[PDB]
Amino acid sequence: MSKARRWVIIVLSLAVLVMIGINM
Amino acid sequence: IIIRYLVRETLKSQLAILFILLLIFFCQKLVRILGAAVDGDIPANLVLSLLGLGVPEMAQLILPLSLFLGLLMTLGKLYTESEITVMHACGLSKAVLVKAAMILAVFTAIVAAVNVMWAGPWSSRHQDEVLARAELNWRITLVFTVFMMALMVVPLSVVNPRQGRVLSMLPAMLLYLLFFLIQTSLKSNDPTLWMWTVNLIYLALAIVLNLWDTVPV
Amino acid sequence: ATLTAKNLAKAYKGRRVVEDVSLTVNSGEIVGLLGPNGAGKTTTFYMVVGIVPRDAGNIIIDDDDISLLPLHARARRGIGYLPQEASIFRRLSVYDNLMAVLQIRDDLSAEQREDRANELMEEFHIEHLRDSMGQSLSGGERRRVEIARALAANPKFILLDEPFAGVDPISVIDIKRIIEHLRDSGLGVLITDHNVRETLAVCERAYIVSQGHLIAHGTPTEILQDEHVK
Amino acid sequence: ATLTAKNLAKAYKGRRVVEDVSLTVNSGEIVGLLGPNGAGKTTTFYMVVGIVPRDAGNIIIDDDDISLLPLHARARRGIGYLPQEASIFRRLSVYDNLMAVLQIRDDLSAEQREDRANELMEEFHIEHLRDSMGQSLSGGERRRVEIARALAANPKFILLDEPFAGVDPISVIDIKRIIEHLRDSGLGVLITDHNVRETLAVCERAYIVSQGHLIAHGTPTEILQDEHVK
Amino acid sequence: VLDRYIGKTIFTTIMMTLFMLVSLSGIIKFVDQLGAGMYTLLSVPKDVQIFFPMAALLGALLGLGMLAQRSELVVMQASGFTRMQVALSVMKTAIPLVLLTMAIGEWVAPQGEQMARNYRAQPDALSISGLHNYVKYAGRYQLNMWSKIFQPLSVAVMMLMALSFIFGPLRSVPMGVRVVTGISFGFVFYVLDQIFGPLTLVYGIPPIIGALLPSASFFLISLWLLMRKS
Ligand SMILES: CCCCCCCCCCCCCCCCCC(=O)O[C@@H](COC(=O)CCCCCCCCCCCCCCC)COP(=O)(O)OC[C@H](O)CO
Repeated sequence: MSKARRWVIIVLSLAVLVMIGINM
Repeated sequence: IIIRYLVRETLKSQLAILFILLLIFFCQKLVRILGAAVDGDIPANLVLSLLGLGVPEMAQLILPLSLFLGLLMTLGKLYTESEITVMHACGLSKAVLVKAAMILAVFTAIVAAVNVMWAGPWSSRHQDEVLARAELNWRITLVFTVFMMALMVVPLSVVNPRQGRVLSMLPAMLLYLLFFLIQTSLKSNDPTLWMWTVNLIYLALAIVLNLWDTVPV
Repeated sequence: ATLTAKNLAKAYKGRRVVEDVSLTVNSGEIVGLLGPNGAGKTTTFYMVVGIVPRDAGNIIIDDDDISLLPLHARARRGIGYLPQEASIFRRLSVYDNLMAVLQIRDDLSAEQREDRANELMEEFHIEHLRDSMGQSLSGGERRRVEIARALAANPKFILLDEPFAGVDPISVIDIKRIIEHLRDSGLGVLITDHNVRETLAVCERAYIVSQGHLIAHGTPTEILQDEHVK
Repeated sequence: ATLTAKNLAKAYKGRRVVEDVSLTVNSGEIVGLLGPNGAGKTTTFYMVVGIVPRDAGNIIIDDDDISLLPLHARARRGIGYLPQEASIFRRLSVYDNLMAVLQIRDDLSAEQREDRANELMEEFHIEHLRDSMGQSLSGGERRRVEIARALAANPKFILLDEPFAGVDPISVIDIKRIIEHLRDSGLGVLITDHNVRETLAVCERAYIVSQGHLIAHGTPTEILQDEHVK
Repeated sequence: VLDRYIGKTIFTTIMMTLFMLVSLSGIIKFVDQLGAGMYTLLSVPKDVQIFFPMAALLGALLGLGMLAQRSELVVMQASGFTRMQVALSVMKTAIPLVLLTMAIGEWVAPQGEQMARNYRAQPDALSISGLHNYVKYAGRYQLNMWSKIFQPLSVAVMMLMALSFIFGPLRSVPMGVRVVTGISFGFVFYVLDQIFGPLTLVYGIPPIIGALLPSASFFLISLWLLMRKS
């Protein structure tokens, strides 16, 4: 992996995952 | 020639990911004429044009997804066989991939234009009849998406082969889903057209992430 | 026309792999880069053709500091890479396959571009077939075509990555005629391998990598004589 | 004390790759099985073990045709096997990994579950690692435990699969000690590998196939003469 | 014991693929505000009634994949076990799991779900026991009665589905497609339990076994994969 690749797929996925709940 | 090598093959897998996607969204709508007709007062034998000519509710939403994920899947096949890096280690630069992505995007952006203006009221005014400010401005930020995700997916196609293909294409499918879901929450809401910069940030990310190795520090 | 690597290095996670690497090639010599596994053959060889980023050092081609330049530019200067596994274009004609190299060859005019490829199919004995999809080729007949790709971009220094990648030894002497043929046309070639019994027959001077160091500045005759080879 | 697999044939969706192959091994011999890639090296060998099922012929071990019977009772019948890559259980302790096969030894008692554990642990000089995780070994140390979890099944004829497959050649002299040690106790070892000019130093019959045909066999000194083996 | 190893490996992931995935659906329940209300902290096991069996595949095939494509399942294969004996081991560790989802159907989850809507002050699921002889005058509640008796049975079928096509078609594939196939047969339970309830309620003249059919069609598939190829 990388130092950032295991840190983008956490933050950017969390911004996807909270955003589903805005229009749920 | 080498541009013809891509667009005869990504379009050979554009249509294959199209029909498996046009069929997977019938079985989330044909459920809703059986799981909702007994629950929310929708009649029975009107489905033959409700599910039949109801397709521009969904075909305005999957052509930017099928052109995106069609191109992403066929570059994942093209890196992991190391056919990119005998072509990359010849004289042609990264620009052959970017020039090819616009040409295959015209064959979708024409279809996404004819659907959104001419085949829309072919159902919205000749099939919405039964036979048995609130402006939206969402049609321009959906044609502009097609010439935009194809410009940024060609630098996000690396496969780093110690990690698999599906983990490599995770920050592309997940980044498209973030863009293509703000543009519904910012359609129902009321500072409308303030979401045009949201369209412009990921266009600036489409430029920043595309050239990130040609430049010095 | 001479590569000159000087003082190459690589480090990750606080751990170091490469230090004090100063290999060179010349126009007309076959240079090995053999050694044990994981101790820095691949990391040195990917440093010369920069799929991996360089941390320290410089590589030059006739006083042209091309070290920061990625694979976009080293094709324009004389470096031609050849991958390990099957790197042919997949479903496309063999005559059409050589033409895709010859698009960005703009110093050579486009009326011998359909004519040099007619000549270039001759010498590697591939002109038996001219229209064939890349599916229906075998691991020996295809090997004469992947070399023909990077040869068509007119480099100075072809760079091979394990051409002895587990084939039958009657095809070793098939590849050995090709390497002795593309050293005649002024092309220097660096080569890595693990088949060290067959690398030391095609060579003029080799090197070695044992966790960073260089213990093999000289000829294959100095290998059966030297003590620190274990 | 002798297996024989007569008339082995196999097709892949109406396409023959192996057809009418036969070989005889005894107890106390090392028998090679070589050839060109993709022509009957593996597909003959993996059908003796039983990863792929047969299409004809009969695999016989001491007048007992086991051809309908897959791998899930051949190790109980007396055929050992170990893969090409790392196959330590890599989550379990070594002493627990060593008696892992010893639990399915249902003709034995509970105090003998320490007997064939502790005899076989100190046999390969690796008894100083009774408590060790699986991912705490090296390439010249992983292989010595992996052999030890094949004698514990009590087989008659063990079948290796290219052991020296990526080690430096000044380390294959110690693998050949392990091969001779298994050859010392009388259990036959049938190996297949691609580097032909390395396994001929330790072999005794060395069958050679090509295109799904038996071509030449016998002994290594009486096999370097034929025109068909080139 | 290595029967306490496969069972430990499955139970390592079947909690780990659950706690990651329930809390993924826990953090998506910040929709009611659209601030001190722990409504999602209080209705955690209400999802685990239904959000569990699609994790009983993704996780019994995720974690068993890294037990199989590390070249380990074909060692226990070749060291005495049968294909049935490894199938008995996941059922040795399915019975601490079908009982664990049986417990939340009566004791844990509707007790808090009773006070779920009550705590946020400013299919009528009650239990298995209390819902038994609640529907004495039938209907839709008779279906979701009979759906809830052997909804925990589907977890034992699920680990037999996960073990079904790990021996058949899907074994020589990379780890990425084991999640996509491991989720597309898990996503399809949404589009199967939410139609064949109202199918049998409207059209099905056997109105009782309309819920048995989703946990029946994933048993015909499992008996086809391990009884046709070999
Ligand atoms: C609110 C959300 C709106 C947009 C959110 C954007 C968030 C980040 C923007 C997009 C970043 C992900 C795009 C692809 C990531 C990496 C792809 C890539 O080109 O390769 C590397 C690119 O490197 C990175 O992933 C790091 C990029 C950003 C680093 C951290 C983010 C900085 C963002 C600044 C502000 C962020 C504010 C919110 C954060 C989301 C990553 O892998 P690697 O470096 O291990 O291997 C390839 C090698 O680098 C080739 O050169």
